[PDB]
Amino acid sequence: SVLTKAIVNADAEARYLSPGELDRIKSFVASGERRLRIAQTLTEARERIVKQAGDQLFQIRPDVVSPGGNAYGEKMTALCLRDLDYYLRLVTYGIVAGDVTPIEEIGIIGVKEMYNSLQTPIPAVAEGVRAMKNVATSLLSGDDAAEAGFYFDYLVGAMQ
Amino acid sequence: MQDAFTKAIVAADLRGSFLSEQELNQLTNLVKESNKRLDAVNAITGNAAEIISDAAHKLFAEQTDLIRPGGNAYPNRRMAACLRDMEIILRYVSYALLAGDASVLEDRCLNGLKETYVALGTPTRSVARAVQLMKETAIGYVNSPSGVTRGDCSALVNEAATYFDKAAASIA
Amino acid sequence: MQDAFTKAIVAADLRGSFLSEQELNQLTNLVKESNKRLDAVNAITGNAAEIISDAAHKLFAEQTDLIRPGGNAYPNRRMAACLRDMEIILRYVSYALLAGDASVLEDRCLNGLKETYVALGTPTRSVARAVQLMKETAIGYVNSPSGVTRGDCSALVNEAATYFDKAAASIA
Amino acid sequence: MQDAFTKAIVAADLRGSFLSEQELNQLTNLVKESNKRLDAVNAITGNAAEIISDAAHKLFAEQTDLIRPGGNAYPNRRMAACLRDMEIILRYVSYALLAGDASVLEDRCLNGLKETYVALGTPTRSVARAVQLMKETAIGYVNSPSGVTRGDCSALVNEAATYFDKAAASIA
Amino acid sequence: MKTVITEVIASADSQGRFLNNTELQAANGRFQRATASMEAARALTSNADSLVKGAVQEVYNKFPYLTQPGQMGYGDTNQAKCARDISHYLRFITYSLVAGGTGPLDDYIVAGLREVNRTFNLSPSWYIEALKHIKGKVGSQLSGQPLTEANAYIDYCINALS
Amino acid sequence: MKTVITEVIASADSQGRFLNNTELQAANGRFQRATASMEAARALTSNADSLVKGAVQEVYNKFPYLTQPGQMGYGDTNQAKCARDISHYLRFITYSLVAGGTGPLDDYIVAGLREVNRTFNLSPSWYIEALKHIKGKVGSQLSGQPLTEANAYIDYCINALS
Amino acid sequence: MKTVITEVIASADSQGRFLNNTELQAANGRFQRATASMEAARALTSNADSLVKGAVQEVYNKFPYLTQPGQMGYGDTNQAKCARDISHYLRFITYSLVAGGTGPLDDYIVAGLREVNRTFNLSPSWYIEALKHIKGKVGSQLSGQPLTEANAYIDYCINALS
Amino acid sequence: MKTVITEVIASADSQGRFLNNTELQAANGRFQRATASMEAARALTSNADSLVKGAVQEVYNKFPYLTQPGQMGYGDTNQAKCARDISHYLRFITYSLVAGGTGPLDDYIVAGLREVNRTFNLSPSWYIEALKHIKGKVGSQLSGQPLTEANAYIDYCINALS
Amino acid sequence: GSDTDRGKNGQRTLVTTKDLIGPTKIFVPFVAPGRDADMVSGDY
Amino acid sequence: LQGVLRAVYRQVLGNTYVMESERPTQAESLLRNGSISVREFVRRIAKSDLYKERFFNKASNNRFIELNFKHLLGRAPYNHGEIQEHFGLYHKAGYDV
Amino acid sequence: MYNNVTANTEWGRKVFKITVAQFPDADGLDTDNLSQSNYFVTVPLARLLPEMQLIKNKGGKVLSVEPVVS
Ligand SMILES: CCC1=C(C)/C(=C/C2=NC(=C\c3[nH]c(/C=C4\NC(=O)[C@H](C)[C@H]4CC)c(C)c3CCC(=O)O)/C(CCC(=O)O)=C2C)NC1=O
Ligand SMILES: CCC1=C(C)/C(=C/C2=NC(=C\c3[nH]c(/C=C4\NC(=O)[C@H](C)[C@H]4CC)c(C)c3CCC(=O)O)/C(CCC(=O)O)=C2C)NC1=O
Ligand SMILES: CCC1=C(C)/C(=C/C2=NC(=C\c3[nH]c(/C=C4\NC(=O)[C@H](C)[C@H]4CC)c(C)c3CCC(=O)O)/C(CCC(=O)O)=C2C)NC1=O
Ligand SMILES: CCC1=C(C)/C(=C/C2=NC(=C\c3[nH]c(/C=C4\NC(=O)[C@H](C)[C@H]4CC)c(C)c3CCC(=O)O)/C(CCC(=O)O)=C2C)NC1=O
Ligand SMILES: CCC1=C(C)/C(=C/C2=NC(=C\c3[nH]c(/C=C4\NC(=O)[C@H](C)[C@H]4CC)c(C)c3CCC(=O)O)/C(CCC(=O)O)=C2C)NC1=O
Ligand SMILES: CCC1=C(C)/C(=C/C2=NC(=C\c3[nH]c(/C=C4\NC(=O)[C@H](C)[C@H]4CC)c(C)c3CCC(=O)O)/C(CCC(=O)O)=C2C)NC1=O
Ligand SMILES: CCC1=C(C)/C(=C/C2=NC(=C\c3[nH]c(/C=C4\NC(=O)[C@H](C)[C@H]4CC)c(C)c3CCC(=O)O)/C(CCC(=O)O)=C2C)NC1=O
Ligand SMILES: CCC1=C(C)/C(=C/C2=NC(=C\c3[nH]c(/C=C4\NC(=O)[C@H](C)[C@H]4CC)c(C)c3CCC(=O)O)/C(CCC(=O)O)=C2C)NC1=O
Ligand SMILES: CCC1=C(C)/C(=C/C2=NC(=C\c3[nH]c(/C=C4\NC(=O)[C@H](C)[C@H]4CC)c(C)c3CCC(=O)O)/C(CCC(=O)O)=C2C)NC1=O
Ligand SMILES: CCC1=C(C)/C(=C/C2=NC(=C\c3[nH]c(/C=C4\NC(=O)[C@H](C)[C@H]4CC)c(C)c3CCC(=O)O)/C(CCC(=O)O)=C2C)NC1=O
Repeated sequence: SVLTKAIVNADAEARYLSPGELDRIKSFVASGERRLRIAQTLTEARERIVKQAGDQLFQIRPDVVSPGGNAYGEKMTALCLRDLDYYLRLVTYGIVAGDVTPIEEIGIIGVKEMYNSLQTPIPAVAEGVRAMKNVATSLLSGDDAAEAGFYFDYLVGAMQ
Repeated sequence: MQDAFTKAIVAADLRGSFLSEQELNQLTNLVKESNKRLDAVNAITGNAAEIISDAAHKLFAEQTDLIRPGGNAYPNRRMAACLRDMEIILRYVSYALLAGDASVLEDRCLNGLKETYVALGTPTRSVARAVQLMKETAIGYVNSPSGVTRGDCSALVNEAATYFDKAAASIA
Repeated sequence: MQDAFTKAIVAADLRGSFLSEQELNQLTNLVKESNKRLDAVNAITGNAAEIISDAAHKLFAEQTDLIRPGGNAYPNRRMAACLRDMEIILRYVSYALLAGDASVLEDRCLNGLKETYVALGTPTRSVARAVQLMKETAIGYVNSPSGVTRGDCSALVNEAATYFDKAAASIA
Repeated sequence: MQDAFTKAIVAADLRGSFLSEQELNQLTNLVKESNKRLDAVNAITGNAAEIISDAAHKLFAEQTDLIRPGGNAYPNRRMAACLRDMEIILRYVSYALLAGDASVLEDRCLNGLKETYVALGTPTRSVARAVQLMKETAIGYVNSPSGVTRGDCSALVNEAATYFDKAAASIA
Repeated sequence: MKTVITEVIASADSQGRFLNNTELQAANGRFQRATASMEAARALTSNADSLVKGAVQEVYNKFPYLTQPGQMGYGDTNQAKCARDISHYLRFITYSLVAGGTGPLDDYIVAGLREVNRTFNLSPSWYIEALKHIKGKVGSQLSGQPLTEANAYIDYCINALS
Repeated sequence: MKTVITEVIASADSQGRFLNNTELQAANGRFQRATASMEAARALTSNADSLVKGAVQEVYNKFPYLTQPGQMGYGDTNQAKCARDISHYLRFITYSLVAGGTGPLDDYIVAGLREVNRTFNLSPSWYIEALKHIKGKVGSQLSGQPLTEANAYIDYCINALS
Repeated sequence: MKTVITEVIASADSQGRFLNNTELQAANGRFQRATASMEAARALTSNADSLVKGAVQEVYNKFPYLTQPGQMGYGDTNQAKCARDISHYLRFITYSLVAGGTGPLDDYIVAGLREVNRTFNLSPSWYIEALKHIKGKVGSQLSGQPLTEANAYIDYCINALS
Repeated sequence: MKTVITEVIASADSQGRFLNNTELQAANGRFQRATASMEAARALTSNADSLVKGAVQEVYNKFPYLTQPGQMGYGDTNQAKCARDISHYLRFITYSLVAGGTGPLDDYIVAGLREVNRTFNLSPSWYIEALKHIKGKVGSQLSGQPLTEANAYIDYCINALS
Repeated sequence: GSDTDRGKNGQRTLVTTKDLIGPTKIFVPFVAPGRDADMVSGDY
Repeated sequence: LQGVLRAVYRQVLGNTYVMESERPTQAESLLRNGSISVREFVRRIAKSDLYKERFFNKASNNRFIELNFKHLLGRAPYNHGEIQEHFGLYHKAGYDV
Repeated sequence: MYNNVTANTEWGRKVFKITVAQFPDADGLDTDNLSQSNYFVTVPLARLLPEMQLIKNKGGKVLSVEPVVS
């Protein structure tokens, strides 16, 4: 979280938290209810979001869903949307934690090696995530949509 | 091992029959008197040590030869064996009293006992007497205990006596 | 070995205390529900064979690999061992249920059991499942028996379940 | 089992040799002091009970936690277990003292003992202390006895101490 | 012969010990329970005749083929020895009821059962079905703790045969 | 720990056997008996303080010399350890009452008793006299089956010490 | 009956073996030691009368209350049986001295001691105090290895009683 | 390793018992005997060289044929291993003398003797004759109780080989 | 040492049936928690 | 007889200690009589509650079967067939057989 | 007398007495502690056939059987 990150840096330098570290915990916790609302809205529309991402993806890359494509077929496509459902879930976790610790250990560290083995094209997974940003972001107020958007762009960043 | 019910059952079976209404009610009566029976067994258990001790004191009061050298309750080893046997017999008499049947006493304690003592040189008449003294004191306790409801325990006192008397007869 | 009272006593003693009025009434309640408890233990005893049999039929219905060559309930010798273990576990669960405490189950049956099975190559997940099936049927019987007075046995059905669930967890 | 001579013999044999004139006279000296040794072993035997008792009184005087509930010398059985262990160790120390070698003590008593106590939850530091107290009193007796001829027993008092100290070290 | 009384005495004896409050409490159970037990016993005793004929027939109705020629439910002697055998079971059930334990059943029917049945080509299934039927009818001769007792022992025989 | 429940379970287990009507009858005794037992337990529990001071004193009144200097009823520590010890006995009596058997007494006071008392120069006579006194006073705190229970266990301790 | 001679023979027999130099060396100890032992024996033998009266009295002087009415040091029969008992101990001490081992003490006084004393309400403390006194006076009847022998066996009895 | 000291300790331990006057008397024998034993030991020790060469030769003089070709008293290696073996025996005799028992002989030469000799085609007769000769010469190196000790152990070996 | 139960682990097992039968050769249950199902048709 | 009894209590009860209340006294009056032998006395101890509470009542069947081999036979289990034979007998016929 | 307390069934309650005379089998000298080959065992009825089986299995000769309990 913001808490975990602050503390780990504190303990590693053998010291109490800084004024800065204390301030960010305070600003973070003040945004608690708002962050929880952002996760709720997105949890509430999960099935719609994954789908609209999936349409946006297959237009932009009809090949992935083509003879020599990693997601070619009905059940190679079913697993692909399930992976898109996984990452949206992790994005809700990140938003309520206020950093990526959880998102990272669960779904980016090791992701290159996993997908290389499965021979999944990584950059088109990054596209599926942009597609989810676009849908999710259209169900949130301007301010909340930006706050959510940072976590989408992080995942897009880590698959790189 | 038999108890008073088990005994009924064995006799019925030897006829090839369900228990007679005769036998049924004899057993209904045993259940009727069972609280008294429990108090009677409890009277012995609760005073076992004193029953043995008091029997003992009195046995050697009467038979001062047993505690002389040459005597069968001398030296300490033999006295401990004699005290132990007093306890063993009092124990199987209490078992018979809970059971309403002498068989555990006859089968586990009295069977062969006389011939053991004769082989050992243990004077059986003295052992019989020690049993008679345990009887006196044990029944004493069965008849005069701590805040038990007042009633008539003579039937049970008799039956306890016959177990003491079986043992005495078997041994002398 | 512990029962639910003995457990109370051990905890009291570790404080150096006479039992708390708290603990006293918890135990008064166990005495309050004891007729139901006796029926619950009786439900299992009275259907032990069918509980094991029915669990068994269903275990091998699901896991047809166990009864193929290569499988841990093949040939007759191994099936008899597996049927025997089902009985042993159902037995100690019934003991725990009479006692109101899991200790006899944990100490005499579950302790070391997993490591035994792994040493043997016995698939623990299958054994866990056989225990889950015994639970379903056993509780079935606890809940729907021959002319028992009508009332609520859910507290006891839960407690029986936790004994089945202890065993399952311990083994899987 | 070894004694001081047997030890010499084993070391000689490992050289393939008849005993060295060195070793011979070391053993001649042990024979020289053997009456004193017999008195020293006799000092312990003749006061074994008091040595254990006095060590005990003092151990629990110091460590009043052992005799509280939760403590390792509570209730009566645990205290009885602790009181012979005290006896067992005093016994093997006296054997070593007759022998002029620690081996019987190390092999029959000390080997595995610490790990036993840890498995049991017996506080080894308390056991070590009980051994230190036995040492104080035992040596007391070795040094101040009934009409023994006056002389110097310090060599033997040291050697006895090392046996007490071996045990303590091994256990703590 | 296993009864509550013999069991507690056996346990005392084997530890060289007088009967204590633990053992006398146990005995009180057996004595307190006698009334229900003995009511079951009296009902099973007087209905014996019909309970036996009911169960015998039910063995043939459930295993129709038994009553055809060349089979073991045919001729006076088989059908006679059957009635007798169920009668033995009911008899020992009443004994176990009266005795306060399974002893009579353990000593006279259970010890040796399978060896005998196996040598003589007697299927336990018949006997279970005789007993299941006896259990059905005893539902309306008794109720409450006498029925529970009757059931306890009937079920005990059925488990002995499975 | 010996109770009616543990005893019947032990006996079943050792024959590889489910609990049967013999064993459940036994258990009913223990459960039926709980009311009297637990009444004795509550009375002994709340009077503990005075039962202990009464018995402690009675040890000195019956063995006057104990309270003289150089003796084992002298000084705060002896007299303190005495009260404690009688309190231990009453405590285990209540436990045995509540538990339905002598187990707590057997495991925590009887096992080892003589060895301990012999090493520490504690005469059983004192303890018997403490218990005889406790038995006298418990005559008017209880009656009927609660008194019989209290008595059963007090007497059990006195026999353990003879 | 345990003596050096019987012990070595027992150890040979149990290994199916002739007596060898180990066992004969042992025997020489017992024979070499006989002179001191037997001097102790003769002194304890002729002083028996007074050693017994001295120790008997000392039991009453150390436990004054014993000699009051209702007590176990009162009346001719208690005081008679006491003298006798100490006399038994001194007798077996002389036997153990003469025999070359504790056998006579082990077989005739130690085996069973506590059970007997416990049934008859005899406190070991008396007997220890009788023996402590006998040990005090034997300090001036003997010296050197005869005293050590006398002491060995008196102390052996005191440990048997603790 | 069997000595008087280890034997009495073993016997105490196995009865869970402190060493008593029986066992200490035994030990005194072993200690009193050390002087004669150790004189025998010193004489056998310094004469070892010649006692061995004397006995080795006597084996060939009594069994002349052994020293012919194709035989087991021929060539440097047989004759070397022979001297060694008698030297082993004398060595353990001195050890047994010093130790106060047959232990060293029992543990290092007797245990296994026949199996070894039988596998290697070694006749006991040679070894008996080696020892008979050693016994002849030790007649004039020692006398009195040192000779008796030397004899005890030489004879012990001869009986082990018959 | 003794075979007492009054320690912290009252009679845990020794000489486990992994000792009594030694090496193993072949098998693991080759189970399928892989999944199977959905069906659409066409175009390939 | 005391030396024999001590070795029996050391071997059969596995070096655990019996207190003075736990002593099976009334078997010894007979073993001193000579009505039973040492083998019958060992069988009587191993079926009593002293053996049953310690080595059977709180352990599994593997620990109990291997403790029987150590106490009664003095050696260790040899294969799995020795354990799979004995527990089948336990379930079939109880602890006394 | 006999071994004493038996099993609780009625078929365990009956103890019998066997006087035997065991013979040296074959194959081997016994140099351990030997006993005089007569003796007697008291065996309950439930056990009896294993005991008589191992008695006659080791070259023994059953001399007498006696009904001592029943
Ligand atoms: C823990 C095992 C246990 C015991 C011991 C037990 C005793 C017990 N004894 C009872 C009665 C009694 N007990 C006696 C006994 C006696 N009357 C005398 O005058 C004699 C001195 C003594 C002869 C043995 C009598 C007369 C009654 C009342 C009548 C009856 O209930 O039968 C009762 C009925 C309630 C009562 O009236 O107090 C019980 C429960 N119950 C149990 O569960
Ligand atoms: C031989 C040993 C023994 C047994 C077995 C025993 C049973 C027993 N069960 C009883 C009650 C009962 N038993 C049950 C049991 C159940 N109710 C349900 O609906 C469930 C299907 C089942 C759950 C286990 C209930 C509800 C009662 C009535 C309430 C009560 O007495 O607690 C009673 C009180 C009398 C009665 O109301 O019938 C007895 C004596 N007593 C004994 O001495
Ligand atoms: C039954 C077994 C047995 C014993 C016990 C035994 C003892 C014994 N101790 C002796 C000496 C002695 N014993 C001691 C002992 C002591 N001196 C002290 O001041 C210390 C308090 C104590 C230390 C242990 C001394 C100093 C001598 C005299 C010197 C000597 O002989 O070595 C002697 C030589 C004779 C004498 O001078 O009295 C014997 C025989 N002999 C035996 O056969
Ligand atoms: C004391 C308790 C006891 C029992 C339970 C018992 C059973 C029993 N049933 C037997 C025979 C028999 N049992 C039956 C049973 C039946 N036949 C039918 O029509 C039905 C299918 C069924 C009744 C349900 C038959 C036909 C025989 C004759 C078997 C033969 O000898 O061929 C026999 C062989 C000896 C004989 O021929 O009588 C025994 C021992 N014996 C006993 O002593
Ligand atoms: C769990 C059950 C349990 C019991 C029963 C028990 C008894 C017991 N009593 C003890 C001591 C004692 N007991 C007493 C007893 C008395 N003093 C008097 O004034 C009276 C004469 C008498 C009371 C009637 C005394 C004086 C001591 C101190 C003994 C000593 O250390 O010298 C000790 C020695 C440890 C200690 O000093 O505390 C034990 C173990 N311990 C237990 O754990
Ligand atoms: C062979 C070895 C041997 C010993 C040691 C022995 C002890 C012994 N002492 C006894 C009694 C006794 N012992 C005493 C002892 C004493 N009374 C006092 O004035 C003093 C306090 C004390 C002496 C120090 C008393 C008073 C009795 C009578 C106990 C009774 O019957 O009430 C009895 C009971 C039988 C009897 O009444 O004589 C035995 C067996 N018996 C033996 O055979
Ligand atoms: C610790 C006590 C001990 C003894 C006693 C002992 C005896 C012994 N003698 C051996 C061999 C031998 N022993 C001899 C003996 C003799 N040859 C002759 O010239 C004479 C006839 C005779 C001497 C009297 C011979 C010739 C061999 C060689 C046997 C072979 O390997 O063929 C061997 C076989 C191993 C080896 O070749 O060294 C053993 C173990 N070993 C021991 O460790
Ligand atoms: C099966 C249950 C059982 C019984 C009943 C039993 C009796 C029995 N009593 C014995 C001894 C004894 N029994 C006594 C009894 C007496 N002395 C008297 O003067 C009195 C008349 C009488 C006491 C009332 C004595 C003194 C001995 C020892 C005899 C001796 O060793 O000299 C012995 C010899 C073994 C021993 O001493 O421990 C047995 C076997 N043993 C058992 O296992
Ligand atoms: C303390 C009470 C107790 C338990 C619980 C117990 C378990 C136990 N189960 C065993 C074997 C076994 N257990 C099974 C059980 C199964 N096989 C399957 O495939 C199923 C999944 C499962 C039945 C549901 C089998 C097949 C064996 C024999 C393994 C072999 O020998 O290959 C063994 C080895 C000894 C023997 O075979 O008799 C033990 C000790 N033993 C005990 O004493
Ligand atoms: C307590 C110590 C003890 C003694 C004394 C003892 C004697 C004894 N000698 C026996 C046999 C024997 N004893 C001999 C002895 C002889 N044959 C002859 O012709 C000669 C006249 C005589 C040798 C001088 C023989 C030949 C046998 C075997 C008989 C056979 O099996 O046919 C047996 C039968 C068991 C066995 O063969 O091992 C015993 C018990 N057993 C013992 O435990």
